Amino acid sequence: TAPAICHDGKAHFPREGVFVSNGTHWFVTQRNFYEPQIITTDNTFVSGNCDVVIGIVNNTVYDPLQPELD
Amino acid sequence: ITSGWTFGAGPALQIPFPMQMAYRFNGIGVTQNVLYENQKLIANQFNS
Ligand SMILES: *[C@@H]1O[C@H](CO)[C@@H](O[C@@H]2O[C@H](CO)[C@@H](O)[C@H](O)[C@H]2NC(C)=O)[C@H](O)[C@H]1NC(C)=O
Ligand SMILES: *[C@@H]1O[C@H](CO)[C@@H](O[C@@H]2O[C@H](CO)[C@@H](O)[C@H](O)[C@H]2NC(C)=O)[C@H](O)[C@H]1NC(C)=O
Ligand SMILES: *[C@@H]1O[C@H](CO)[C@@H](O[C@@H]2O[C@H](CO)[C@@H](O)[C@H](O)[C@H]2NC(C)=O)[C@H](O)[C@H]1NC(C)=O
Ligand SMILES: *[C@@H]1O[C@H](CO)[C@@H](O[C@@H]2O[C@H](CO)[C@@H](O)[C@H](O)[C@H]2NC(C)=O)[C@H](O)[C@H]1NC(C)=O
Repeated sequence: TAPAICHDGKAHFPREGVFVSNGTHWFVTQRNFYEPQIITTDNTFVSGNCDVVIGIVNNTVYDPLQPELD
Repeated sequence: ITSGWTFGAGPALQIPFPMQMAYRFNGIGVTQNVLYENQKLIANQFNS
């Protein structure tokens, strides 16, 4: 696990849930039942930069807007 | 300290402590980023 994810130089925190890794990819899960979803901009919120969080990791946070606009 | 409040409802589930304290702030109305950007201050204040 990791407390936050870095994307575009910004720190992303979960709205509810924890970040988990299955060995090769990272997902967001709810805390009481294992049910992974992809980490998006609708699942998370932004606060601060990736210089203050200890243990923050690099990953991709997917924006739904751009693949709709091709 | 190692399992938070999970051992009282079943099996003890490990979770790192910094992340336990962030959950505990959420439970009182404080966002979790307030802890993670001030982790050193809260640890100094607790230890004193
Ligand atoms: C972690 O889960 C992912 C997703 O299930 C696994 O990665 C593969 O992901 C591609 C899409 O990018 C799928 O088409 C494959 O079916 C996935 N493979 C498997 C076996 O599920 C990845 O293998 C998992 N990692 C580990 C260590 O099990
Ligand atoms: C968790 O603790 C382990 C040690 O038990 C840390 O692993 C060390 O990481 C440093 C760099 O930060 C390396 O120089 C050491 O060689 C590592 N030790 C071993 C035994 O591999 C690990 O970094 C810690 N994780 C976090 C997020 O702080
Ligand atoms: C996570 O990704 C960021 C962005 O690519 C990495 O920041 C770079 O760090 C290297 C040194 O490791 C520097 O030479 C670059 O200048 C940094 N890039 C930027 C844009 O600042 C960061 O190191 C990555 N974290 C890990 C653990 O690999
Ligand atoms: C919040 O209040 C604490 C004190 O309760 C401030 O921390 C102290 O700051 C002074 C001045 O820099 C230091 O001399 C003390 O050693 C600090 N105390 C501890 C326990 O670290 C803290 O700076 C305040 N935060 C803000 C943003 O003003």
